[PDB]
Amino acid sequence: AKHPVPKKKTSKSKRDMRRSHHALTAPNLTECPQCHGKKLSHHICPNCGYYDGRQVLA
Amino acid sequence: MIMPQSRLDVADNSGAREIMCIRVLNSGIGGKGLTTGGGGNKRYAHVGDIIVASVKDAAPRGAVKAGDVVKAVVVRTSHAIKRADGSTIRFDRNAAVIINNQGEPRGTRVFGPVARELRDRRFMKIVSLAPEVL
Amino acid sequence: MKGILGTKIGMTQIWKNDRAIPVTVVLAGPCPIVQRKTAQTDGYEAVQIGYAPKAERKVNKPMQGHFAKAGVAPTRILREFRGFAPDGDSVNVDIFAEGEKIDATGTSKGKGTQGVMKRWNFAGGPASHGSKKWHRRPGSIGQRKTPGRVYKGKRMAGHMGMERVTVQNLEVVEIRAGENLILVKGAIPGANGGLVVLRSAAKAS
Amino acid sequence: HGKAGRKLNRNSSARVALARAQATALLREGRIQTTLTKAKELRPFVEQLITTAKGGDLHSRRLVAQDIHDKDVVRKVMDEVAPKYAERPGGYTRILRVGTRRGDGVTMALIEL
Amino acid sequence: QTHIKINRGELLRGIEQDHTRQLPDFRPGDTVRVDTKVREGNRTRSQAFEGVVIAINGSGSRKSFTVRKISFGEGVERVFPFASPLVNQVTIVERGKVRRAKLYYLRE
RNA sequence: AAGGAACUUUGCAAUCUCACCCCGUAACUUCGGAAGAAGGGGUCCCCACGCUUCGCGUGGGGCGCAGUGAAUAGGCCCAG
RNA sequence: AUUCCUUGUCGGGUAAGUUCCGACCUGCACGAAAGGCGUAACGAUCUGGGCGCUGUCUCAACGAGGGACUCGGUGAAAUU
RNA sequence: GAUGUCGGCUCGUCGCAUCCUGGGGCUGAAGAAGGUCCCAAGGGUUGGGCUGUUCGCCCAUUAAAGCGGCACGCGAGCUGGGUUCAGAACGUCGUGAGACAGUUCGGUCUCUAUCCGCUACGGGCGCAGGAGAAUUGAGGGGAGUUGCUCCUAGUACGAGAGGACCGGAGUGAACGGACCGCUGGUCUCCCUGCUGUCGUACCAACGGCACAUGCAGGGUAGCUAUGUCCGGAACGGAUAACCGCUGAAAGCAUCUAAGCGGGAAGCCAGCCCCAAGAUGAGUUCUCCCACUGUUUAUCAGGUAAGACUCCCGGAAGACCACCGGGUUAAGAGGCCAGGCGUGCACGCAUAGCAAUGUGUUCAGCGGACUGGUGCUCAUCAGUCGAGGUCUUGACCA
Ligand SMILES: [Mg+2]
Ligand SMILES: [Mg+2]
Ligand SMILES: [Mg+2]
Ligand SMILES: [Mg+2]
Ligand SMILES: [Mg+2]
Ligand SMILES: [Mg+2]
Ligand SMILES: [Mg+2]
Ligand SMILES: [Mg+2]
Ligand SMILES: [Mg+2]
Ligand SMILES: [Mg+2]
Repeated sequence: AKHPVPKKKTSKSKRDMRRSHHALTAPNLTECPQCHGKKLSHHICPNCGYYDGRQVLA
Repeated sequence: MIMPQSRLDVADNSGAREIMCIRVLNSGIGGKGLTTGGGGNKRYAHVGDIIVASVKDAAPRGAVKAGDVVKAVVVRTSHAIKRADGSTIRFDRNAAVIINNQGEPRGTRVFGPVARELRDRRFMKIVSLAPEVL
Repeated sequence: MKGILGTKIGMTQIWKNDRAIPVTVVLAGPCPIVQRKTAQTDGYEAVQIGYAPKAERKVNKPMQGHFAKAGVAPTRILREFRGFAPDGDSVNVDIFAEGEKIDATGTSKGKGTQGVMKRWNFAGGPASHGSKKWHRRPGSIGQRKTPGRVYKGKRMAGHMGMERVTVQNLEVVEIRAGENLILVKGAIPGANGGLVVLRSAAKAS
Repeated sequence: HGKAGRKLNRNSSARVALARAQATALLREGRIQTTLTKAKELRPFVEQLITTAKGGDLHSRRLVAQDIHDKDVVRKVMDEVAPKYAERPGGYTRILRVGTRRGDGVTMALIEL
Repeated sequence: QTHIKINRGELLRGIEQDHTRQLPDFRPGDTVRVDTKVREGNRTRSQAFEGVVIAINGSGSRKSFTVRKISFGEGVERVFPFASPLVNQVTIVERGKVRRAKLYYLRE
């Protein structure tokens, strides 16, 4: 049938013992020099569409 | 390289046209006759190595015959021998020379060039019937 | 004892008399002496030597200082050698000498995660007369209820390579001082451009 | 190891189809948006292509005809865009990354002439 | 690993031209390598393999050439290091007309 | 690469053969067959010449490692 | 394919054969329509052998694609 | 309410009542070759033919070609030949349905590892300031095989035939590590050649599809073996068997009770590798420094030295990690030069009825290789990160 299978239910604790590594790091947002919303380092500022000049369209 | 089940051509009028390998001895020509094995393994016969063999084809009329079990010395491997200058040799087919417990060609002469390797191997007489020693 | 640092540059052909010879070209670049250690200072006897040069605009304020304590010039690579000495700096000139046997050590090329056929040789199996274990896969890990577990060390797939390797008694063919170049017979481990440490033979006949 | 030097995700005939395909777009629109990576793979291929176009003679043209199956496009690269890059050491095409995407969460990008 | 500034490329040349030799041109078509077989006892022989070149693999110290031939009934291929000290001198014998750097097909 | 059934319960599996012309083809047989037995050759292009035309034959020329030039596409035999 | 003692004995073939072929016969417990013995041709039939080729093997190796890995979307199971 | 069975394949590891190597006593041990008993498990212990075999017989070798154990080691590892399903057959037993000491051909062996165990790789915290880098080695692993030939020496020995110890030299086998210069293998679009078809109007030139490279030929880097290079050691310490000096108890004899020495492939050390989570958390060199916050926000908050984040990459890699660069820039790409591979391009010209040949052309094309070069992008900028307990003692003016 299902050859391997687990021998006992896992501790609500043990469950967690592992999950001690699923915490998302959050973006390191930076502030634009030009529209000042927060941009994502090394990409075009979503809001004003800049990267020294205006690349993407507004 | 040569190994058991590996049919060679006979480069001598020994009478045996084609021989299948049976075992790769660790070619012992030296001292009195042929010295004895240098290990019970060694898997490949290289020009100048001695093998044991079972004659699978002899011509009608000749010392050696079909089904005979003989000793031969590998003179032409289609593998590649590599000399100290750094050159390389390789013949279209593998051929040996049926011989005796003194390492002397059972035949009255060799056929086809033979590995100069046989010379350092001290297999002098063989060399001596060799039409060439590339 | 005696020893030096260098970079593996490549292999090539060279004849000596009439014997073609594969050689590996090491650049035992010159080596600064940045720190002497005595049992009376560091518990033991050794020497700190250096190697690839490094731009000062890339040197930690701390490292700078260490390096200053012996006006040398940020190297980027340091390594100690035991029972060694000399004054000034370490160069192969008068160190190694054509003929000597040496132990070029370096870091093996890195083969990532490798199965057992390729890392311990194993043999896997049948590739035709029935399977799912075709070629690689180790067979059985052990035995039964007894030693109901596997042994501390059974050979299995791991990260192969990326190791420290030493190779012994390699002939020092040609030495071209003042190019801190040195051809060594045979091959040394580690990819071209890697660090390599040539030393007197650790154990020579 | 795997110490080679290229990129796929599809087969042999495909990576080709792509490069050529995007190659065309970019050359036809001076800037297309695509997956960050699909860009990077494209960058050089299109650049090499321009350096070919950058020779004028029928030859250099017909070489380009092998990666541009759209006459109009080829003519552009050949007589309009190649001639212009005349004075620069080849090396023009920049990538600009944008936001991450919703559908797949894949970070999209800009590749412009 | 050690990131010294260096042209690994040349360091090698400089330790390779001291072991590199030029020879006649040839490309295929017959050749005759008159090489010395110094290995018989102390006596220094002199052999002359000759015939169809079938490949010019490599460069520098490593450059070499392969020549096929049929000696006394059985085909033979020799391989020579342009700087193999075992070679006195090579010579064209008669330029051939083929159309591909190899010839392997000639083994038949 | 070299070797070539050494695998192994067993050449299982996977190669090889693989179309169409032509030459050729055994024991044994209820004469039908065994037979596509086995084996060997050919096979593209151009030109001239004749043929029953699609096509084909003869001769000469040509190109490549190779011409059912890529897909479809028998491995054969001995004995029980 | 009916043999136990049994790999019977001799011969064949193989370098070497508990199998296969042929004889012998001492048929544990063959035998004439529960058919006897033989037989060309037929067999995805079962057995032994040979030629050919081969990654079956000596030994593996490189390459490819699909998974396996990683991020975003959805998100089971047997077991306990 | 299930501990899967014979054999094999794979992977091992252990005992010794040791098969071979190593040390020895005795020999009916001349030498050479043996027998035998004791010490000794470091390492090693071939490939085939027949059989489902284990066994065993045989071919050909070998230093040897050991015996057992581990659920007759190992099927959540594979096979599935053997045997304890259903089909069929023969012999035999049964009047039968059926049966068997038997023999014969056939016959589905279940993707998804929780826990322990194992191999690899990270995260956290700790190691009493915060950091950069260099180490000691507590301890632990790997390795630990052997032939043949030469010299000594044709000596010792032996009537002779034959023919050494010891010591010293070479050179193989198998095994393992590293490596890619070589010889080769691959190189899935680097170059070329070829067919059919569809397309780019047509001709000419090209593209697609004929695998998931249409096929063929070749092939850099890389990776790789049947290719290279190196290794198993020396010396040493303590020992086994064994052998000995001095030597009483037995005014003698005695390797022994005092004492002492020699002595094995084995033990420990030495060789290569790991190693301070050796929480008993070690050592060294260098750097940053002692800030701020009213018994209302009691501690965190700026920050230093330093590092991360991110981007561009890598001979590093599943992920992480590790290394390099990130404009004070040569990091990667491109671009230029060169290298190497393919093997002569498109076009035009000329020759030919044509097919094609020849010339311009050692052309043309161009992954991964060597350098160069500021053309592209490594913008901007955010986050984190010390002010160092106490006790005794020693030193300072
Ligand atoms: Mg295998
Ligand atoms: Mg080659
Ligand atoms: Mg019969
Ligand atoms: Mg003894
Ligand atoms: Mg089990
Ligand atoms: Mg190569
Ligand atoms: Mg190909
Ligand atoms: Mg002692
Ligand atoms: Mg990555
Ligand atoms: Mg950095």
